Amino acid sequence: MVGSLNCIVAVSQNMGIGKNGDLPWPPLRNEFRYFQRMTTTSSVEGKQNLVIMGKKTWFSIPEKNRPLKGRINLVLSRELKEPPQGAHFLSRSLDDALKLTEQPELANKVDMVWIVGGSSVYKEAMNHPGHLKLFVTRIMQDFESDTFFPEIDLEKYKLLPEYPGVLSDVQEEKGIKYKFEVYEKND
Ligand SMILES: NC(=O)c1ccc[n+]([C@@H]2O[C@H](COP(=O)([O-])OP(=O)(O)OC[C@H]3O[C@@H](n4cnc5c(N)ncnc54)[C@H](OP(=O)(O)O)[C@@H]3O)[C@@H](O)[C@H]2O)c1
Ligand SMILES: CCc1nc(N)nc(N)c1OCCCCOc1ccccc1CCc1nnn[nH]1
Ligand SMILES: [Cl-]
Ligand SMILES: [Cl-]
Ligand SMILES: [Cl-]
Repeated sequence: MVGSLNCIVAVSQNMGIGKNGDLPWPPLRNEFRYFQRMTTTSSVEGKQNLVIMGKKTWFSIPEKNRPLKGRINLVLSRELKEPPQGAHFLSRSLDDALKLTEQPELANKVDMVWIVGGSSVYKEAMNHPGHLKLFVTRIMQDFESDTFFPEIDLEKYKLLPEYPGVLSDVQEEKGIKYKFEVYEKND
């Protein structure tokens, strides 16, 4: 069937993830490469991963890069009547999106599911019962932000010391240090 359920996010020390429709920090090439590799790579031959994102996250991607290449793209919105141009799936909630992954059109095409933001998308996922992993890049600086990542409940999640294919040491680009973290729960 469909593979694992995952969130991926990059978060500043003040829990910020975005600012004026953009990232709060200047672009970090390798953080982007990690995001792309993690969400694109599929363990199952012939299948692609599904990325689920909110409407504002969709429109924050430059038009030339939509939809996200090599992945099935799904947008969450209650106001849009049809998937925006370049997208082919649109759901009213994360719960609806996950139910959509068991219909034939998605079931045998989708491996892993990756929630890629923004704030209210993460929130619905981290309430969702069941097996969930959070791939969290800790950007070790404050940045002025206007949208935030919900705090992790450490009574539900375990922080894994290492995760396969993920370096656990401090990264640094453009004067900005950060670390890749992986949390897991199984409600
Ligand atoms: N650092 C990171 O990892 C990261 C990741 C993603 C985005 N960002 C940045 O954060 C900002 C975009 O994120 P955002 O939080 O402001 O907006 P967003 O979550 O991407 O989009 C918000 C809209 O999407 C719909 N939506 C969101 N969650 C939903 C849910 N659970 N169920 C149904 N619909 C849902 C709603 O659309 P309707 O009003 O039409 O119903 C909502 O108004 C940008 O600045 C972006 O650059 C950062
Ligand atoms: C890399 C940031 C990030 N990192 C982690 N770990 N998780 C996330 N969910 C995450 O956000 C992804 C946001 C949706 C994909 O955004 C794309 C895709 C292609 C081109 C430009 C953008 C706009 C953001 C941007 N990235 N670099 N410059 N601009
Ligand atoms: Cl990408
Ligand atoms: Cl692949
Ligand atoms: Cl946290």
